[PDB]
Amino acid sequence: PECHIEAYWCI
Amino acid sequence: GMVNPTVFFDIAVDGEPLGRVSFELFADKVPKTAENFRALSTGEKGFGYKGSCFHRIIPGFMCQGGDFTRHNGTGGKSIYGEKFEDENFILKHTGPGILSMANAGPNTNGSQFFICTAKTEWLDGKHVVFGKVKEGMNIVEAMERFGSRNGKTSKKITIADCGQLE
Ligand SMILES: *CC(=O)Nc1ccc(NC(=O)C*)cc1
Ligand SMILES: [N]
Repeated sequence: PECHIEAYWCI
Repeated sequence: GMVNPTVFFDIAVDGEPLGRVSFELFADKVPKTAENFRALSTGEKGFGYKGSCFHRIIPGFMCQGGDFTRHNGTGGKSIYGEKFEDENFILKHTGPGILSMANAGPNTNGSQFFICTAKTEWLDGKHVVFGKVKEGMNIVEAMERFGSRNGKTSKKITIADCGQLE
């Protein structure tokens, strides 16, 4: 996974 | 008396020169991560950032690049192998210009990186901050205008040249 994209997506 | 390295990217839009972005690298705070980016900018290990593109650009978020191996945004490798541990999380994502490492979990740092165009505090503790835009932030702002909401770029945003200034 791309953790900073997934963080952006969750936010 | 020991000075943080300064590196530059000459950005090109479909081969057209756009402008220079220079970065301070916080070797004082994260020596291993700063050295990875420094040497990938010089190519002095036989490989690095030159010619690679910014493959994901999300306005209001960041400009991502660093995959110089497959170029599709899944590749890239560090100077230590293919991945190296999270050095530390001392420095924070404080605002635009912050230079941070992309990863796929803890201790999966490669060569992919992103330049923040906003404050991203929700990335603290998961992605290692190692540098900051010194000059040319107006050039990063122009790169942002070629991005989209899923990161797809409308033109080829490439690192036409890169190296070390200090
Ligand atoms: C790789 C990784 O850490 N991904 C990830 C998934 C979900 C979230 N969720 C929120 O931030 C609410 C963050 C990171
Ligand atoms: N989000």
